[PDB]
Amino acid sequence: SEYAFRMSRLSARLFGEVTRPTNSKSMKVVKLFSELPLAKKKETYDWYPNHHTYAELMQTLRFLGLYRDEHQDFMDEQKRLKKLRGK
Amino acid sequence: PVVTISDEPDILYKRLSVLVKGHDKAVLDSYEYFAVLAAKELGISIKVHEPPRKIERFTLLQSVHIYKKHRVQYEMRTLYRCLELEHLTGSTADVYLEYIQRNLPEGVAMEVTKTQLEQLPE
Amino acid sequence: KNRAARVRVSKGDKPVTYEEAHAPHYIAHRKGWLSLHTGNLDGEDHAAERTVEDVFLRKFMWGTFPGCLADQLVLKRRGNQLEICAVVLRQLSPHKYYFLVGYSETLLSYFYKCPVRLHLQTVPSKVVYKYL
Amino acid sequence: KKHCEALKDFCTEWPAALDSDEKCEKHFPIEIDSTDYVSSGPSVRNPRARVVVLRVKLSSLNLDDHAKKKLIKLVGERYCKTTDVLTIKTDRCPLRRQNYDYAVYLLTVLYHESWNTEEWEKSKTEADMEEYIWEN
Amino acid sequence: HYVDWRMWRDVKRRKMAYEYADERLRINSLRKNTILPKILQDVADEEIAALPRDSCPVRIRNRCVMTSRPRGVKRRWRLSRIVFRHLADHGQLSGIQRATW
Amino acid sequence: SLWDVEFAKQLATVNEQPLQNGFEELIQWTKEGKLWEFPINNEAGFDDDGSEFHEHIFLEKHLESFPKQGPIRHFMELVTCGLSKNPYLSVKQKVEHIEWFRNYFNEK
Repeated sequence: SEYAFRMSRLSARLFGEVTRPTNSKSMKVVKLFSELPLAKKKETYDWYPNHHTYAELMQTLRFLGLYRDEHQDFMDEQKRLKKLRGK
Repeated sequence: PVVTISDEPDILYKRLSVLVKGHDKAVLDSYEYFAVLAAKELGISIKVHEPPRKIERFTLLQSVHIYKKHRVQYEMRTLYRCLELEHLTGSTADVYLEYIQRNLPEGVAMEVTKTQLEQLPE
Repeated sequence: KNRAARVRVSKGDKPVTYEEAHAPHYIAHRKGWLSLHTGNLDGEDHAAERTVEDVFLRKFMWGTFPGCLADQLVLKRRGNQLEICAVVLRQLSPHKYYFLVGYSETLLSYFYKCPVRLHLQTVPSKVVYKYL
Repeated sequence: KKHCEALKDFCTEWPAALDSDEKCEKHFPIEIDSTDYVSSGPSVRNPRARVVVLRVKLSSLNLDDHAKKKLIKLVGERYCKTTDVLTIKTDRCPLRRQNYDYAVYLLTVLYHESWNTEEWEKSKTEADMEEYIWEN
Repeated sequence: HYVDWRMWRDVKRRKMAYEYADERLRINSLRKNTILPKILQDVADEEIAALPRDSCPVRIRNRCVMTSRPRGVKRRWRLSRIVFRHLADHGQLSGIQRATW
Repeated sequence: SLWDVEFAKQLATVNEQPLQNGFEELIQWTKEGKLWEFPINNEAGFDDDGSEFHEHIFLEKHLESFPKQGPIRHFMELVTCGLSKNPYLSVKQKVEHIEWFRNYFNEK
């Protein structure tokens, strides 16, 4: 018989909540409410780091002299070459 | 070097299940030897085993752009080193964890300790 | 012809350093591990951020020390820090070295809120290991 | 060895509890699990290692003996074949202290709502009997 | 300070998708349901459709991190294997290396 | 009154011993929340200011009368059960979810 379901209903009624059964396809609501969504997972929104204020600080450091950017040094060399041969 | 013993109730760990994960064998052996030495100095027994690795290989294309003929083999390893303890005060366990973490090998030799408290009843 | 980290031979007169004179597959045989972090486990999070921070700090220390590096760096992790073991090349004066080290330490501490204290190893001549 | 002999203090000795965890189970068989992993880098928080159960024996606490014919089947994956590990697991909340508080409150509410039986507590069925109760 | 504009596109998409999620999940649960007629179902459908564009995780394309390169990218590491392969070759990755077997 | 505090701090420092060792620097780092904890307890905070489990599983106060044999009450009970079965969501999040769902079911 349905003694397992009866005991489950009793355990639920011990505090006041659901008791009667429902449809089979209705379990999607419980499956969704019992777990978190995918958009809130760290493997989605936490994809691209900012690097905005960090890049600005790095540029200020480059302009300070104590720290230099080799790639930006090559870029400045190429810019000088273009200004001498451009333009 | 002061005991600083008070009179408040403390927690007692019931069967402290410990497990250390690590890729290579040399670092794992060094870590397990250090842990066994520390336990013997504290006064606790241990037990080890010989488990296999964890083949979680992930293959991808060889060249960064075109070409897909040959792929590349990349995977990480891990050997479980069980060193579960038994019976130890909360303060002693905290000091043990502090001493173990003050020099834990970064990356390699990952610890996986599982505590089991009791919490007094009403 | 694949040419990852292994250097192609041309003449027996290539003053290559120790770390640079090692194939990229000897990580479990001859070559060790430079940087280390739990991100490369099976399986723990905190991997992308750690790799980005390591790749950034490497270039940062290489730029702050232009030519004063005998070889690549060897990052580490002990607490809320990131020890950097480097084989500095005796180029500038010790006063300038100390000043730059202190400035970089203070800047990193006030920027990332993480005291990335580094370590030096002054060596005049580069550690040549092979003549590829 | 020197550091261990030095730090021998800064702790609290434990009484002769007798190893093997036999007396611990004979007295307080409660055993709530809890683990904590390790991470390297600026961040230290690791909420992933928050697995916690609610293993508290019913017959050992001794406050609702009437639940012998109720909790033996009302709870999920229990009623072992050989051994006996009564655990009213309810990991619907993360923390541990609040978990124990909720366990105490649940035991109280169970006492209350069980000492006044519901309906099909004694009059079970005719083909499902974990413990013999009329009719048959 | 991103390289290509696809990076900013994906960043904005992720931000506007993570902005709201409670109502999204509620309406998604209300959708697939035999209980209550299709009246409230269609009402909730129209409500969720009234939301503005962009704000949707469907538009999120999991690319790399350098310059948006969806080519064998690992979501666990986010960034593509451009520099990750270099590290795996050198040995700057604690474990992740060539499968020596 | 800034100069007064400055002079007081200067006098307190002159009447005390400096660092004189790196252990003082480590203690200062630990005080400033720089390094991790000794040990990594993995419990810094997260107490939620005591939730008292008065809104997770117990549906006593959260009732609102409605025909039990109806489908709306059954759906609400199932939704509340599913929410209680989610140990990941926060307390305020679940409270807001329940409140919004109840208001939407009452109005619409």
